[PDB]
Order: sequence, then structure tokens, then C-alpha cells
Amino acid sequence: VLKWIPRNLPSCLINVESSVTSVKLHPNLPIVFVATDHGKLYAFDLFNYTIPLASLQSHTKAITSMDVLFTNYTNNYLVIVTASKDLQIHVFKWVSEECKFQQIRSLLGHEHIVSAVKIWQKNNDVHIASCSRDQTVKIWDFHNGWSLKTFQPHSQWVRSIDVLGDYIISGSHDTTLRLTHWPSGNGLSVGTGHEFPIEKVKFIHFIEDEIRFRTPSTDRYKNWGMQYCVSASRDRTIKIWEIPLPTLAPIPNPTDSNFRCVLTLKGHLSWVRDISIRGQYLFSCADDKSVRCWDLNTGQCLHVWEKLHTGFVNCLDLDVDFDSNVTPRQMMVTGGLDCKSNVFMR
Amino acid sequence: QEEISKSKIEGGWILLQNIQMSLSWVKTYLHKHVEEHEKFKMFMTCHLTGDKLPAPLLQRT
Amino acid sequence: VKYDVNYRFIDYLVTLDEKMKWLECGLDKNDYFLENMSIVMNSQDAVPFLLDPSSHMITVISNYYGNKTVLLSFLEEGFVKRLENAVRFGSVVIIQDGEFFDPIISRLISREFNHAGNRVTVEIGDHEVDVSGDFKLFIHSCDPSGDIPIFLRSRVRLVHFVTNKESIETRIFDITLTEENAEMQRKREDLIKLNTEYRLK
Amino acid sequence: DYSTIVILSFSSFCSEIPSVSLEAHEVMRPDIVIPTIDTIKHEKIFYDLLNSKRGIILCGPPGSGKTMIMNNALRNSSLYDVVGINFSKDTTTEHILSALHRHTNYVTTLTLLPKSDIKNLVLFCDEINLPKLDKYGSQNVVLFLRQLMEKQGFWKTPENKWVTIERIHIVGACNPPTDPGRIPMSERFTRHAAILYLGYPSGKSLSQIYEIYYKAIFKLVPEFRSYTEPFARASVHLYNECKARYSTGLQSHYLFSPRELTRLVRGVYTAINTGPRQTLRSLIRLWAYEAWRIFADRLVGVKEKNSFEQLLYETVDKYLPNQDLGNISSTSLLFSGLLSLDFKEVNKTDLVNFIEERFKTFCDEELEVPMVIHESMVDHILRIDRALKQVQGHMMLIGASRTGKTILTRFVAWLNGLKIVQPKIHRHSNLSDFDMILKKAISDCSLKESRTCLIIDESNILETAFLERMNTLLANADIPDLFQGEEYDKLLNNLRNKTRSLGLLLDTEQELYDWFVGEIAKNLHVVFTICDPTNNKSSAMISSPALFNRCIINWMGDWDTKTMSQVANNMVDVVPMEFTDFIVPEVNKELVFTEPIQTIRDAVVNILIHFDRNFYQKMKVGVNPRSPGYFIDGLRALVKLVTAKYQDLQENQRFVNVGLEK
Ligand SMILES: Nc1ncnc2c1ncn2[C@@H]1O[C@H](COP(=O)(O)OP(=O)(O)O)[C@@H](O)[C@H]1O
Ligand SMILES: Nc1ncnc2c1ncn2[C@@H]1O[C@H](COP(=O)(O)OP(=O)(O)O)[C@@H](O)[C@H]1O
Repeated sequence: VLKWIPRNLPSCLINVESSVTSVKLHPNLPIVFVATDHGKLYAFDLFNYTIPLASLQSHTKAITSMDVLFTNYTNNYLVIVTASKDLQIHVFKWVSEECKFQQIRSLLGHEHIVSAVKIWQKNNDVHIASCSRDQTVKIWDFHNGWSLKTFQPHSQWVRSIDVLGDYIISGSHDTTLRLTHWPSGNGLSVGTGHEFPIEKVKFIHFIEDEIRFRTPSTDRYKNWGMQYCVSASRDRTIKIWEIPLPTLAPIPNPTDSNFRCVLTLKGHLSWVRDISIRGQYLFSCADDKSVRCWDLNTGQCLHVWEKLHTGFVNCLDLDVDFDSNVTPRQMMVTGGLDCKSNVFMR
Repeated sequence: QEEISKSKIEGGWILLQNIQMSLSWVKTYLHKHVEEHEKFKMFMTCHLTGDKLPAPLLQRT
Repeated sequence: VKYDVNYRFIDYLVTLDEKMKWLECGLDKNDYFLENMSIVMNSQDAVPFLLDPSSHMITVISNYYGNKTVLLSFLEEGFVKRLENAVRFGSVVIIQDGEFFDPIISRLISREFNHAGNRVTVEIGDHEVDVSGDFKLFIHSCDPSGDIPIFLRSRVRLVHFVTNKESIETRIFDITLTEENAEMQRKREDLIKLNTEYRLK
Repeated sequence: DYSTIVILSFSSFCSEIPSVSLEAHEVMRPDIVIPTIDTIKHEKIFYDLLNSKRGIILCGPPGSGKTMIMNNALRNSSLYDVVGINFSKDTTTEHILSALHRHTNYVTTLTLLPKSDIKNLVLFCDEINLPKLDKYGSQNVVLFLRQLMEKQGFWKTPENKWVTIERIHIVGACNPPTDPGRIPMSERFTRHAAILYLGYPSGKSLSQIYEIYYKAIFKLVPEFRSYTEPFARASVHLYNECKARYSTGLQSHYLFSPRELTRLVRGVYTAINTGPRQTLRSLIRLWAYEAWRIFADRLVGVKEKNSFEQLLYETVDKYLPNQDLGNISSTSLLFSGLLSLDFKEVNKTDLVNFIEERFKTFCDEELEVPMVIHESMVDHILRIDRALKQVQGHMMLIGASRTGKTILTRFVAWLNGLKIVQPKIHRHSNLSDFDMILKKAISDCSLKESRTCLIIDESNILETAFLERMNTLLANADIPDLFQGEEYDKLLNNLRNKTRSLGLLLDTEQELYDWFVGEIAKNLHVVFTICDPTNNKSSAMISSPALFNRCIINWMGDWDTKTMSQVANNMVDVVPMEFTDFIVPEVNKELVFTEPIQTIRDAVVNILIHFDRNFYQKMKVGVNPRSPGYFIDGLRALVKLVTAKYQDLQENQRFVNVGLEK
């Protein structure tokens, strides 16, 4: 049930009045969430796509990225966080009673445009991660509405981030990756080697379902909480990277302050925009009007979705499988620059 | 320059000889000075067959 | 393709209120001068080049913007710092001796601004600086038929200022009225101003 | 003619030719020589004269191969080392001493010995004629070399003490004085040096050498190995026809040489090596594209371009009789490495759309200039990218102002990851500021290992010292007088630290400097932009021997009427202005530059193009390139003014109509 391949044709088509920049999936109900370059934010249905459920203009400029999360507590609603180019981060509310969008709070703190926003929950507390063009990635608190840590881990501004526990990555414009611990506020190790700026970078999560790149190697790496990271850049390449284990407030190793290229995956004809992980497959998109599917075991593209869009392909996602609180539904959706979005059913 | 400043402050005639021979100076400093006392008269002598003096200085004299 | 049979540039672009403002500032009565002044004022994208050998437009545009304008030159020390402070403040800047062009301000001439959200910044010298949005750049050069760099000549709007027959006639007739009958000329100019104000009203 | 002595028995050169089996990738090495009769004969006699302790001056037409015969003779011997000095229009004695200070030591026994105690040094000097006469007709460099060989030494300037030259042989190279740009040469200096006339190789010899080159190239494509001879014959015939047709009388930069054909061979190798599976039509189109990018870029007039196209058609038909040949116009050969993983032909529309999206990204990221994309500018992007991807790949863009030269260079440099560097040279900037910015650029290229696309505008050069610095930077891999004494020693320390940081280990200064200059040649591209080629400064910049022999001259020129029509339509297509009745006028075919008129938009672009033509005709511009900045500015002001006027007129009419209705 974790070995699903999407079919060669889209199940149906979703049309947006302007170009699509980010698409997200509702974890519980079959609802697709679509962003828009013109500032719109659509919310379609997986079966009735004739009319949007809710759409509004909260951002005066182009939306950059967004992600969803459903609240859980030990003592029950969906949160959508949307970033844009208007130097503002907007956190929304998706009520299930009347299926409408409610603005929670419009938040500031970035002197330039904000690229990537990440939302995660730990021990019945939901937090916001965000990186922008001001050379600083910022970790936030949702209830307080204020920042928690601010630092410059790179020479210039950063593209994308992802959070696994208390450790955060940051895809930067200087072809580097950096792990910076939140409570200590220091860099762990520096990883470089790319020739073009990073477009999307995210963690590799351990699984217990055997995938080579999704299993622990040593006991030290099992205790650390992370072993691998995947980075997509404009070098037309997807690279799996190695994170040295620090002396866990971890202390960086002077002789092991550099990363290691575990594997280099090549075969895209243009920049790799966004990537996704599902089982042993490394789903990826690019600007060559195509979507690939790379096996972590072999490093070869098993399927090619040629001419999926008429133009560039912007964003795609799957459902998170490492978390048992989210059902691993077998849905896939990919958004492109041709003002269209397509879903894949079964 | 010092004598031009002093003779502007406290008066007195002043005369410049062969101003075509310091073309950079007459293009910058004298142009700035004339571009921007009651008994102060400054005379400039020059050669007709020599180098071309700047137009705005001649139209401002 | 159709066009107006008795079209006039002044009757199309130079509106009556702007004409009143220009004539109040000290602009001459010439059709040529009015056309050139409207040409200069209608260039909000590319900076205009003024070539006025009589140094009249310096005080004309100085009187247009009041006391917020500042006069700079390419031959004065610290001109870069003065322009830096002026673009920080956001005041209209007129640069004198335009034929001695300084290639530092080539980013300002080409309008190659780097937009940073709601703040627009430009890289001049060796460091960036914010642009207030009220900044207006004028380049003045009192030397006619001089040498101009090809970069500046291509990227600015060259506007000449030469004296024609009507200017000579108007100046001579005004001078002889002032020297012959001051009261008659005063009544004439007061009636002209009153008639123009009445038409505007 | 072929008499020689082998080890006291007379023989000939027929059995002395060594068989050469060039591999595919050996063509990129610049030291590769094809041993023919003339090459081996000249190499042997040059080496014989050199061992006789004499000066050698190699006189010949440009591209005849003086430097390559030199390097062929001196590579096969450990006795001599080559020092590269390349003179400019105004070269001084201090430049010669600085290019020798790195290679020599001052020992008091003064005495200027070479650093190596077993190897002699050959002080090469190219373009001896290029130093200019004084007010009274004398040359400092030529008389310095005459002193350097006749008296074997020179007088040092600061401490006025006489030095003695021990093991510094002198080898010169110059063009005939009949060639424009050269001056008569004093007999008091030419007496001390023997002269060799290295002439142009014959057509058969060139055909054989380049048949060998194409065998080496087509070793990559085994199924087309039997077609190696017609390609060489066609290339040699094309070179001969281009030399005979386009002469110096038409344009001053129509100086062709076998170096152009070698660049053609190298481009063919690069395209084949970075290419997909190839067919005969693909080879014909690729060879035609390489010929277009090597020979026809320097052409100015449209008539010369059409003549070159017809000549290419005639050559292809005559020498390679293959059918199914497509159109070989300039814009119909779009070979790209952008849209795919390899250098292959691409369609027009998808390439244009890709350029649209990437230019949108570039405008969003680096700087916002709303440029309109047309086919000719796409072709210029492709040739600029092809020039930039090469190793040691420089370029000299020539065209009218506001053609889009520097912005295109920035866009292409951003596409390939090059870090653009522009000097902040302005008024009140001496030679020291330019020296510092070049030193910083060189250090960033070498120590920091950063890809740098340095841009030098014509206005960025104020005095000829900057031009000579660029000449030395292009001709060699670096410039000698940047690093002297303490700066030289600290750069050696920094470069040793960088080398041991990388992991590579060597101790000799010479090999470290070769690594340094190789890194500079690999990670530094210089792009020139010239606005008015009729100026004396621009003419001297173009006619410089080092700038001519290395840069790829890309004569973009003024905008033709097709480009103007394309940009006009693609910029005014967003204006609501087709709100009136139009009668299609009865006009001639030659009177309309655009498509035949059906609406008002084509009439608007036609009347604007016609007014630009009339205005530039009436200004007595002659053959001076015509700036299209007026056309763009007028069109933009037209768009803004018609939008404002339509809004005001609509508001006024609506207000008066509702007032009358009320
Ligand atoms: N075997 C050969 N015989 C003659 N010429 C050759 C041979 N091999 C290559 N060449 C040509 O000689 C050129 C090198 O000439 P070069 O030394 O640069 O001339 P110049 O000294 O005038 O700059 C090369 O471009 C190449 O095309
Ligand atoms: N096709 C075009 N459409 C609109 N503007 C253009 C076009 N080509 C060039 N330009 C103008 O030219 C300018 C850039 O030219 P640039 O390369 O800087 O010229 P130069 O190299 O002579 O300095 C831009 O500001 C742009 O407005």
C-alpha cells in the first residue's frame, strides 16, 4: 500500500484564473488547497471542482509558499499558513462547520519578502518556522505571535527550510546547507558543493516498514534523530547529503564540520523546483514540463510524466508517512505555471 | 586664487596674463567663480590665434 | 490614420494650470520655451537634460520647487556625499555642468533600481541607498555644442534652449515699454494676468 | 629544398614525417601541432639558429603560425623556457623588465641570471612593430632590444648601475610593415637578428592538416568517419572564399586567418562531444552554424550577410552533395544547450518561451528592466552563451547604444552561474584604482574559485594604460606587474596555502604559477561593449593585436526593421486601441516593413518605423550606427499617453452624457 505509482494520465483538471505557485492537500478530507501568483488562494474539492469552497485576497503581492496542519492536543482544527511577497505572513483558519477561510492574525517581522513557511507541532504546541530574504530564518510561536530565535547562517538570503524536532535546515542562495540548533542558536555543520542556488530542501525521515536511505545506520545516528537530507537545486540535480553526528546543546566537530554527498541524481533537463518523498520513491518536478519518480534503492527514474504541463511546473506534494497522526492517503497533486493543477486518483 | 579671494573681499584691481595657458584651471576654477566689492575689476588677456577659450566664460564677460 | 487637422502641442499637453505655474515661475512667453518646458516636465521615467546657455532654467526650476531644491555640480568636492544625502532626504536635485558627466550616477541615469519590497534602493558608488520616491533628477549644462558621453546622450532627453526671433521682438518691445511708459506696461501686464486668471477661473 | 643530414648521410623530409594519431579530446590542447614539410623545416631551422646564440625575428602575415612553430620547437627541449611578452601600441621597458623579474634573479658577480641554473631563457616578444614612434621617430622598446642583444645588457634606471645579460636569448615576431597598423623598423636593430618569412600554408596543406583534425573529431562519430575529407575541403574553400571576398578595404576588422578555422574545428568538437546521436543533416547544420558563428559574426552589412549565406549554400552543394537540407538563414540555426542536457538543435517557440520565463525570473531576482524579447535577441543570447561556455572565452560585443549589450551579458552570466563584475571607474580615477580592481578580480577568480564575467565598457577606459592592461590580461593568462616584490611573495604564500588547503601538493614556484594562470584562464571571461566604433579610442581598442586574436567579435550593429517591428508589436499589443474604423491603405510591398496591414496596430508600428527612418536619414548620420533608444522611448511614451488620454476622454464623455441625461 506504500508502493503506489500514479497513472500516466491525470484523473481530472483544476483550472485557476492565474498561474499556480503552490498546492497543498488537506490531510483528513479530500480537499485540495491551491495558491495563486495573483494573490488568490483557492480551495477546491477532489470531486466537485466546478466552484471553489472558499477564496480570498489577503496578500497584495505574489504568494510564495504555504503548508497545512491539523491541530492536536492532549486536553482539533486545520491551520493554513501562507507566505507571500508583501513582507507578511498570514495564518488562516479552516473551519469544518461552514467550510470557510478565517484570518487569524497578519504577522510582521521580515524586512523583505518571505519565501518558505513551515508549521509543526510538538508536545501539544503548534509553532511556525519561516525564512525570508533578510538573511535570517526565524522560528515563531503561534499563540504568542512573536519570534523565538533570529540569526544569519549564510552569506546571503535563503530559499527553503524544514524542521525535524529542534533541528532546522536552510536552503540558501550560496549553494550551501546549514543545520542550526534552535535552543543554542549555533550552526552544526556546513555543507556545500552545489554550483547553483537551492530551490527546495527537506529532511529524510526514518521509517519502520527495506529502504536504504530511510533507515538508521549506527546507534549514534538513531539517538541523534536525523541521518540524511535531500537537496534540490538549480544544477538540474537532486543530491542526497550526509549529516555528521555532533557531540550531543551539540558541539560541532572541527574535523567533521563538512557534509558528504551520499548520492547525486541527474537527469532533469532544467531546474528542480520541488521534491517529495513517499516510501522508497523520490518524487520530483522540474521546469522541463515533467515530473519524475526516483527510487532511493536504485537511483534511477522508474517513471517519467512527460509534458504534464504546457509550461513550467511549480509545486507538488504527497502525504507525510512518518507520522501516524496523519493518514497516509494515496493522493498526489502537482501545480504548474500554466494556470492549471492536476490530481492523481488511485 | 588667494589674490582673487582677497581682492574680492577688500577690493582692488587684478589682471591675469596668458589665461589660455592654464586651460584646465580656467575651465574649472574661473568658470565656477564667474558662474556664481564695488570697485573690483578683473582683466584677462589672451591670444586670438591660441587655443579655444570656453564659451560661457566669454559670454559672461 | 486620422489626426487633428489644427493640432498644437501646447494646446494638448501643456494644460492651463501648468502654463500659469510656469509663467509665474519666470518662464519666457515663447511658444518654443513653453513646448520645451512641457517636454521636460512630462518625462517622469527618463531624466531630462537642460542646455541653457543663459542659466535661466536653473532659477526657473529652482522657483518651481521652492526652497527644497538643491544645486549640485560635477566640479565640486564631496558631490557624491551631497547627492547621497539628497537622495536620502528625497529632494529634487539639479546638477550643473552636465558635459562633465560623472559615471558614478549611471545607475541613477539608467533607472536600474533594485526593488526591495516596498522600499526602492539604488546602488551608487560602492553602497546601496534608499530612494524616497520624491527624488527628481535634472542635469543642466550651460555650454552649447559641447562634448557629451554617448551613454548619457542616449539615455537622457536632450532639450535645447536657443533664442528665436519672437524672443528678441518681445524683449525689445517690453524694454521700450518699460523705458517709455512704465504705467502703460504695468497696466498691460496686470490686465494680461487678470484675464488669464479669469479664464482659468 | 628537402636536403638535410641525419645521424653525414643526406636524406629528405619524406621519411622524416612522424605519423600523428590524434585522439578525439586532444584537439582542445593548444600545443598540438600537425607535422608537415614546412612546419618541421621551419622548426629545425629555428632551433638551429637559436642554438647559434643569435636573435630570431619571425616575420609573416598574422595567423601564419610563428608562435606555434616556436612552441613546437621549444617543447621538445629542456634547455629553453618560454617567457610570454606581447607588446601593445604603447609598451614601455618597465613592462619587459616586469615580465622578466618573475623569471630572473639579480646576482652580484650586477648580473641578471635566469632562476633555473641549467635551463636558458628565451625572452619572446610579439608584435615588435606595434610600439609607436616618438615625436622625432624613435622607439624605446626596439632600441632597448638592440642594446640588449648587441651589448648584452642594459643600464638600470634608479641606481644607475650596469647589468650584464648572461642566458636570456631574444626571439621576436612581427607582421610585414605593409599591413596597416605597422611602422617602418630601424635597420640598426634588424641587423642583429636573422629574419624568417613564415608564409601562409598552401591550400592543399591546409586541407590535409584539417582532414587530420576532422578525422580526430569524427572518431567520436564512427558511422560518419568516411566523410572526413569533404568537410575539410569545404572548410578550406569557405575560408579561401571569405578571405577573397571580404577584404580590409570594406571594414578594418575583416582580418581572416587559419585561427578562425581552428576555432571552427574546436567548436565542431565541442558541439559533437556535448551532443546527441548525430545524422548527416545534423552534421551539415552544425557545421553551417559553426561557420556562421566564426566567420559571419564580424560582418556588418546585410548584403555581406546575404552573400555569406549564398556562399555557404554554394559550398555545401558543391562539396557535400547531400539532399534534405533545410534553410540555413541566421535565425534558422538555433543550437542550444539550455532546454536539454546536451548541445542540440531546438525549436524557436519553446526556446522563446523558456527565455521569457527565465528573463521573468531574472527580472524578479537581480534587477527589474522590462525588456521585450524578439528572435534576433534570442539568437544573440545563444551566441553569447556559446562564447561564455568556452574555456578562455572572451567576447567583444559591438553595436549601437541601448541595443541591450550589458543587460544581455548579465542575463547570460546569471544563466551560467557567472558572477558579474563591473569596475566602478569614473572621473578622478587613476591607474591605481583600475589596478586594484583587476587585482581583486584575479584574486577572486583564483583563491576564492569564483566564476567571474568581467565587463569592460569603452567608457570604462579613459587612458591607454587601461587598454594595455586589458591587452596583457587577454594575451597572457595574467599580468606580470600586478605582483612584484612583497605583493608577489605574499601572493605566493596565499596561493600555497590555497593549494595545500585543496589537497594538491607541489613545492616549485614555477608549477604553482602555472596552476595559478591556468585557474585564471579557466575561471575568467572578459566581455567588451563598444557603442561607437568610429571613435579613435574604439578603433584602437578593436585593432589591438591581443584583443583581436582572442575575442569573438560579435557585430550586433543597429536594429534592423524586422527587430523594430517585432519589439513594437510585442510591446503595444497590450494597449486597447483598436476602437476605430480602419480602411486598409493601398501601399507598395516595399513601403511596408511589417506583415501586410489588416488593423491599426500594424499601421502604428509602420508609421513609427518610417518616422525613425526619416529622422535618422535627415540627421546626416552616414554610416554611423543609429541608436534605437529614441524608438523605445517614443513607443513607451506613446503607450502611457494614449492610456491617459483614453481614460480622460472616456471619463469626460461619460460625465457629459450623464449630465445631459439628467
Ligand atoms: N601543421 C600546421 N602548419 C601550418 N599551420 C598550422 C598547422 N597546424 C595549425 N596551424 C594553424 O596555425 C595557427 C596558429 O598561428 P599563430 O601562431 O597564432 O599565428 P600568429 O603568430 O600570427 O598569431 C593555428 O590557428 C592553426 O590553424
Ligand atoms: N528589446 C528591447 N525592448 C525594450 N528595451 C530595450 C530593448 N533592448 C534594449 N533596451 C533598453 O536598453 C537598455 C540596456 O542597454 P545596455 O545593454 O545597457 O546598453 P549599453 O550596452 O550600450 O550600455 C535597457 O534599459 C532597455 O530599456
